[PDB]
Amino acid sequence: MIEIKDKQLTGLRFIDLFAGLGGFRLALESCGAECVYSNEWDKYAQEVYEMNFGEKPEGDITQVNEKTIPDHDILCAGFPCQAFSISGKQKGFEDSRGTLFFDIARIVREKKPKVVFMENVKNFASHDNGNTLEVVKNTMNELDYSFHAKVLNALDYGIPQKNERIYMICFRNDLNIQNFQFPKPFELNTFVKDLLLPDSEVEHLVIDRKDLVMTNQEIEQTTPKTVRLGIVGKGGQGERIYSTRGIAITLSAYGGGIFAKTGGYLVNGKTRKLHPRECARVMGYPDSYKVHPSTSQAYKQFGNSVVINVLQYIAYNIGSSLNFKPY
DNA sequence: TGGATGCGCTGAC
DNA sequence: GTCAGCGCATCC
Ligand SMILES: Nc1ncnc2c1ncn2[C@@H]1O[C@H](CSCC[C@H](N)C(=O)O)[C@@H](O)[C@H]1O
Repeated sequence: MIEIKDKQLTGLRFIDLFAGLGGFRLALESCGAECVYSNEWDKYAQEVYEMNFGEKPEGDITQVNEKTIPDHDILCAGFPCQAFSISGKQKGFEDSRGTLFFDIARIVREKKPKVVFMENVKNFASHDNGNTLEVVKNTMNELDYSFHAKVLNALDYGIPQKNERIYMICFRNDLNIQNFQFPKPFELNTFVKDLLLPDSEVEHLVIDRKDLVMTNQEIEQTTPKTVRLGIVGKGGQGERIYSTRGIAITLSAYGGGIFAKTGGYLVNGKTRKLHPRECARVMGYPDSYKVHPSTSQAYKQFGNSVVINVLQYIAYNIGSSLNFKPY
């Protein structure tokens, strides 16, 4: 994550829904905002969240009386994506995990914050012939909010990640916000190789599969894209090896394959998956952030997470717009 | 809502 | 045809 000198969100309160690791919290706090509520029902996510912020998030949002939620200015919510991801079955709202957005609407309808900042996977934008995004848009409009949605690729904002997500920023209409803009892309100067840990700390992640098939030659020049170098097994998810001279493939929460949830990389002649600390780094997390003691849970958590830097630029722009109040 | 890995199918070229 | 995906069902 980057340092923010002009703290555009100073004096603003926000809630961290579907908190997870608290990526939205790191991003908004870096801009000066104060978190006044967090909700996360996963046992392990609650532990790491508490480990880093000192508080246990409240559980299952579907059972929380929205009236009990503290007053806040900005509602943050990177809601469940298994039901909308290109990698899943796409049952969308038909999925028991795909109706959480309506819980968000319920809370918005009651607390009416100034801003609603949501995040979901790229496919959410086109799922069900665009009907899914349209439903969210109309719901927010009904609630008297403007709706700004755009897919941003993390590689355009200083993080070597193919992470592509749809970001939705909603402003309560009475605020008459007309200058909100998504961050403009800038040149990537950091690549996977730059965030890797020393070899001595990741020897245990090195795997030598005799069914490894190098398909492409290693590149010597860094490039802002994923560069596949080979595969193991049939080359399915978690069975693809990439160049550290390129960018990291999207992390996943329930991913499989021998290089589960991170993908495989060619590092000094060896092939290995990423270390939880490396996952944290490719997601924009500071080294000061404490990962969960279970590597399996840590991989899952970062796989579900957001790229901090991207949320930082968005948060900064949200604040920039809320502060432009000329006479 | 354990940890691990082989897998298969969709979306966007 | 190419390839990537906050995933899935199953095994212990
Ligand atoms: N009904 C529910 N109540 C509370 N949390 C829920 C929930 N259903 C799913 N979640 C949590 O929603 C999260 C969605 S992933 C969001 C991760 C978050 N942005 C962070 O930066 O990491 C998951 O951690 C999941 O455990």
